[PDB]
Amino acid sequence: MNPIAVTLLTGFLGAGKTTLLRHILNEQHGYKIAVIANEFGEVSVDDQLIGDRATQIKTLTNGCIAASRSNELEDALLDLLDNLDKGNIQFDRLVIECTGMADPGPIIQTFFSHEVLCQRYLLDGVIALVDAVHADEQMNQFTIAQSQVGYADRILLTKTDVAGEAEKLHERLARINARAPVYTVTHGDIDLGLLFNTNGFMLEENVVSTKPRFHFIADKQNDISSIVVELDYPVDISEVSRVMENLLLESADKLLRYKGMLWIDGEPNRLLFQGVQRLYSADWDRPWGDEKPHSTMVFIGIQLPEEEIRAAFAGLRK
Amino acid sequence: MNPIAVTLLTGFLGAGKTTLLRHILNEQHGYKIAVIANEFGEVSVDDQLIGDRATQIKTLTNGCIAASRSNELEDALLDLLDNLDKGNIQFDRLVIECTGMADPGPIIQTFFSHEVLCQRYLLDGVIALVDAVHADEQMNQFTIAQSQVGYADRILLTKTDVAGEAEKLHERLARINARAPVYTVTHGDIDLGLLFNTNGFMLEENVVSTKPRFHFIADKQNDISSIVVELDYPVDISEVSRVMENLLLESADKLLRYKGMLWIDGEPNRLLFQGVQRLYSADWDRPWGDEKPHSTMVFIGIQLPEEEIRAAFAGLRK
Ligand SMILES: [Zn+2]
Ligand SMILES: [Zn+2]
Ligand SMILES: [Zn+2]
Repeated sequence: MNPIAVTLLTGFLGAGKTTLLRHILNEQHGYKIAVIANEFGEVSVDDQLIGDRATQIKTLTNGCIAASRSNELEDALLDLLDNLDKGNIQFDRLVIECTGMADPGPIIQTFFSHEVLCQRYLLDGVIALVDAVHADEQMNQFTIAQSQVGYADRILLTKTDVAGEAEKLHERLARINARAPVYTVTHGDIDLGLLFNTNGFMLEENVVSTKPRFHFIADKQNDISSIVVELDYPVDISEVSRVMENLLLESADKLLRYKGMLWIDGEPNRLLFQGVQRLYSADWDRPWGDEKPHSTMVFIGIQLPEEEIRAAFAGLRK
Repeated sequence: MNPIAVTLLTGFLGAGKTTLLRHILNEQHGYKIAVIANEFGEVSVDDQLIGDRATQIKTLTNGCIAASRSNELEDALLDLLDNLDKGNIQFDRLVIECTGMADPGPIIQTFFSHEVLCQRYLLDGVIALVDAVHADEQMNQFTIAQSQVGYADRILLTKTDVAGEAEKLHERLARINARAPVYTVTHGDIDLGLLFNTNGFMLEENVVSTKPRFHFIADKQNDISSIVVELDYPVDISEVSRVMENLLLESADKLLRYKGMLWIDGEPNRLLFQGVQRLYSADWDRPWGDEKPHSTMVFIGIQLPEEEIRAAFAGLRK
């Protein structure tokens, strides 16, 4: 068995998504993709079936699959599995549209809700589409516009050609999400392949992509931000375990995503961790070797108590 | 078998919730309540067990139960049932904390996710705690503050003694949520009884509590609002079914809650419906009798296309 790679496509509504979704559903791009979305529009349908849980599953002419969703995403996920195993449909990538006002959080959690889903589906990454022209206005008005960026493993920034100076926006995206690289497509369309193989849900040693700079006045502009913590000292495995558990429990409803690499006292291998809201996990990785040991952590969330968080880790110092 | 009454406690953080949560877990109030929350604080624990799904379940001195939760709410819900049926714990009410930045949406959906949950648990209502002093600022800054109010079946407005004439606030809450009655909590503690027995998730014929008035300028202050639709004409059951389905599909990520009573052409009984986001249901109810037939519907959501919605129902006119 090979796990189905799941991509979440998020961002505020725009014509850019439509062009991308149209390409997936219509062209002969060679990908075997199942798409879950609210509306599909004018698409060439080969066949159509209804799952045991009432999921409307259409097989398209290009070989891809278009599946509707109800309020329970589990039902679509399970109906897709049933019909895959029955040989009714064939796919190895799942793309879920969660644009507009959708919160990527509950969608991610669905994939960890049941053992069958944990085994048969494997989250690839969260892709955030960002319109350079309207992003600032959208993020100022709606918290969720920032949250979608905060959940992202990869940010696709479009329309910078017409928006003008993109850097002010580039800096804001980095303050919100210090994890995710920002891809700025100036000429041409978004390549479909840029949605895939982000490795966003694997343990990483390089948890920060855009190293934070010093801009105190503008750093407190967003409600969702990244806290980057760097330690040049090792910590006790029992102690840091307590700190994390207290931290995560304290800001449970505030935390979107968080990842880290830890220098553990007396241990020659890196300790990596990652989490989404309440769900977190950790494991050992590459040995330090000749590389200088250190800890790097990034916490992305809303109204996080940065002061307390930094103090908590500071107290781990002997 | 008799379903456990479930109360969702939401609203922005404060000492009011804290006192309320402290009161539930500590005082001898005569209620048999299980509480799911992130933090419980210092509470006198009688006994403690770990569920099969790793849920930490504590029995308190006042007879109440304190249960922890992970990222998967189902785990706690199922573990509570297991230990209830085994005779390890006893309760007939469940209170779930979803205050702060928490979204009541995914929590509500959990209770419809599986048959066992649908049969053993019965969602009674969503209670929104509102701080009269800080509510305006919070709702201006955070969409989720408005959303929590929009999901409510009952609104508890506290601290009006120090806020003063919170009449302006009354109107704003009513604009956001035309469904939910507002109770002004007098100086001091929120009484436990105010959380219970709303019957918020049953089909209702009296869907609107605060019948909307004309405040054209103020009606544009909020991102979440209620659309109240009144029809003095019967509609075709197939046609209004089409209108609703298109409406729901168009604003799927925007709709928080909606309820209605419908006058159906040729049918002597009221048709009642209710929904939360994508999940909706309808059934026939009390005959019209000598009472004048009419339709009343309320739609609560963010950036709803009121114009299109009203046009859609207008088009159902013969
Ligand atoms: Zn489930
Ligand atoms: Zn009033
Ligand atoms: Zn008084």
